[PDB]
Amino acid sequence: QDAIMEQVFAAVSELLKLHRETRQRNLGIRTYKVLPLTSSSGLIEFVSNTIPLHEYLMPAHERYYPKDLKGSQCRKEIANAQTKNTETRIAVYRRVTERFHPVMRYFFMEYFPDPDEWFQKRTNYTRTTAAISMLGHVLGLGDRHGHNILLDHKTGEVVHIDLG
Amino acid sequence: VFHQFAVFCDEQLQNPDSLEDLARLQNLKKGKDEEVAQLKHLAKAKQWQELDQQELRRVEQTRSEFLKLCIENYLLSLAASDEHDNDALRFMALWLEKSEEEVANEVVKKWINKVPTRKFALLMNQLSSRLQDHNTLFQKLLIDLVY
Ligand SMILES: Nc1ncnc2c1ncn2[C@@H]1O[C@H](COP(=O)(O)OP(=O)(O)OP(O)(O)=S)[C@@H](O)[C@H]1O
Ligand SMILES: [Mg+2]
Repeated sequence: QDAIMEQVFAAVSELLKLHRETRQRNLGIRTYKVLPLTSSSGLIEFVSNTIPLHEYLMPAHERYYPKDLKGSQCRKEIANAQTKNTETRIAVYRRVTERFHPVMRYFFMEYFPDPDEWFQKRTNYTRTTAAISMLGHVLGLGDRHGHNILLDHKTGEVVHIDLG
Repeated sequence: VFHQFAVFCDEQLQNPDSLEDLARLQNLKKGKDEEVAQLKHLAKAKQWQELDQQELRRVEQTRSEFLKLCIENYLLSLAASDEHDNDALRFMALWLEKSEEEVANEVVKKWINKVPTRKFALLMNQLSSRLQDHNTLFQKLLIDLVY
């Protein structure tokens, strides 16, 4: 499944190169290689110098805001109200996100301190996120949690894996 | 203002996303009830079934409110000005689709007597074809309107 869908996504991103506006901005997706050996095993390409989105975000949240909730406390608080009416779920979610502030803007201030490089890499991140958002809406792509999104800390641009 | 609001509510009813959501929740209710019947584990299965029922009640109540506002505002827009007069054809289709839902018939009963009958005069092929003697509320409104 993952190999077939990686091939389909690569073909559509290749279609994107034929138009002036998306080719001028190098809009496309980053690929990896899946190789199924049997019906129970495979070789997956370990993308070179990335870091999973969740593995950056969970330490950073407590490094930059030591008075906020932990990632595990937020997860548990949201999972306890999973069998309740929508009103209570939304109230619990607002209560949790009022004590959890985003810290992603630092990923670029701490891997790229040079302003020229910082600007270029933040633009790479935004463009690759936009391209994969539209391309994964059109193909119904799901299972987009933090462990399927890798941050490339050499070029700035996100990689989506596990596309099945 | 009334035509604006009625077209908005109508557009919210016939929404492909909302209809897909209602269909998905309906298939979920059906499948979960079939699973519960297969069993009669049971506690959590029933709890999930009840949560599905609560979600479905919420969705259906939203749609019922939209239907009320749609019909009421169509009737008020017909009674106010002559700019929008194909609202009579749309109101008629919308009301003949919901001839059984007593909500629609209560709203129509409340607001139908203020529309000039010259708005419905050209729709007598469609009105006189639905006439019956059934003693319901739909027929007591339809016969009075044709009269
Ligand atoms: N092809 C890959 N290249 C680079 N990193 C990867 C790749 N596949 C997985 N990873 C990361 O390395 C770890 C391996 O994850 P796995 O344990 O194989 O699956 P998983 O997604 O963590 O488990 P779940 O079901 O999502 S909780 C995760 O932290 C991933 O973010
Ligand atoms: Mg994975």
